Amino acid sequence: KLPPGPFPLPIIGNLFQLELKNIPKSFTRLAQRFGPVFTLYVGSQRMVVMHGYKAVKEALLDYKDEFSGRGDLPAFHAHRDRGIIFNNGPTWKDIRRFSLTTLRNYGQGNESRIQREAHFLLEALRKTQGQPFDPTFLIGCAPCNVIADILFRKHFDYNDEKFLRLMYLFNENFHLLSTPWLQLYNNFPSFLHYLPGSHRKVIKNVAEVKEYVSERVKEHHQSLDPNCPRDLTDCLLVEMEKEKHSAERLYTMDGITVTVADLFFAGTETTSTTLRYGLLILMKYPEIEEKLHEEIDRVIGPSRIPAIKDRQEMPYMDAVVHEIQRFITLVPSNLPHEATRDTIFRGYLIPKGTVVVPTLDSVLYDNQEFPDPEKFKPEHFLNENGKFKYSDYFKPFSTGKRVCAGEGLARMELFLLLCAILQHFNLKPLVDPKDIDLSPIHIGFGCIPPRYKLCVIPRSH
Ligand code: HEM
Repeated sequence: KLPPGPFPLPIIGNLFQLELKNIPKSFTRLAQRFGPVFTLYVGSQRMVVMHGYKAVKEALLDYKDEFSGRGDLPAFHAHRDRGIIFNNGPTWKDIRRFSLTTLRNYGQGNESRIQREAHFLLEALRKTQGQPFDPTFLIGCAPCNVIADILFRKHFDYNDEKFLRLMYLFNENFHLLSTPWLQLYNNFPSFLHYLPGSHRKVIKNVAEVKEYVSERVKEHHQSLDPNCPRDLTDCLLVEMEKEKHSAERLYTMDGITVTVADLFFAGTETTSTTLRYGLLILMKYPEIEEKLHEEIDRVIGPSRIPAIKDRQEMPYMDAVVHEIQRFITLVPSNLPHEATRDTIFRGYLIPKGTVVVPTLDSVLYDNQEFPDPEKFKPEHFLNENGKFKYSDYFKPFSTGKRVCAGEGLARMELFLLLCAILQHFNLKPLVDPKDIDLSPIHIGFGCIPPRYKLCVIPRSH
């Protein structure tokens, strides 16, 4: 039979068992009642939820081909079954694989690219002149430009209009997709798609991001030189000129825009948010910032640009960089998976096409691995001798068949960037540390941090 679960109602299914402002909290609640694997009908879509590390691991790692489907996500129909993030189609495996190699090869690697970005990041910060600013569209430019170098060999000035416009759309999409109305819509799309509302803005934003990618792509083709891949959208293009004679093609001008649109969005927004969350966290705990400042100076000093080698001798920072990703559970319910095959899991039948949800928050806040998981504590990642302590539970990028395609870059960005920033600036907040409320203001697709301002105070002059 199916995993156990509350008894669904006609039409709405299990919707009264779900707080829409906070699906993950409902999941945790249902997990107290029914254990680590359970069934939910939301609207008429059947859903199995895995909660806790044993169940989440097994699902992601033991059943790595039965659960490598991508659950549907209506707001993103313009990407469905193409690109990487949202194809559940035939076409995902190789587009993904190829995309992975290409990033590795552009990884003049990832450390220079990031390091060179840092120079413009630090400049923009200098330019705020210790006045109050909203960092959301200052610090975001940096992962935006890095992904944009790989993708288009393009580099944007920190206030070129289309630049700001792109980031803005990424940011609105991640925000909106974390709101109640978008959770309902994503599960009741036919009932709700032609009513007014928030879903339309997301759809219009998705389309707009595609148009801008689309053009960059037509432009790349119209001056393509197969001896010279200038970037990643080149390498995909080349891969399409190869197989033009074949009856089975898996590359489409539309497919390539999706692929790139995907990498652009994902490569910009999760990293931006995490950094922006970090700055708010470090500002709540001035003593943690302080320990950080003295460690940078000791190991790197006020001048020399940070570099990945510096990590293995910076155990506090490495602990902090991880604890920020653990504490915030940025994509708390993972992205949805679905069953490719009628599957048996702990003796339960999971019917093909069942959406499968390997919960990440429930792993990152394991009471056992991370005593006081609700509290931000770098020692969650320090052994009793002050050294870095790794955890099998550090899973904010998921794992297995659909693991983030960007994990390496992401992790490199968080450490070098958070290193740069702190090397040159003191963070300072416009309210007491005592008063910063770290709670996300929406929870769905993502965990979204409160809007805030800060000042950055130079350390070198
Ligand atoms: C802190 C930053 C990031 C976090 C927390 C994050 C997290 C995730 C998560 C949870 C998933 C879905 C996992 C699954 O389905 O099993 C994912 C998928 C993905 N990520 Fe990220 N990601 C981040 C940064 C990036 C970056 C920088 C890129 C681009 C270089 C990227 C590209 C993707 C893509 C294309 C997928 C789709 C996976 C697939 O279906 O094949 N992500 N990421």
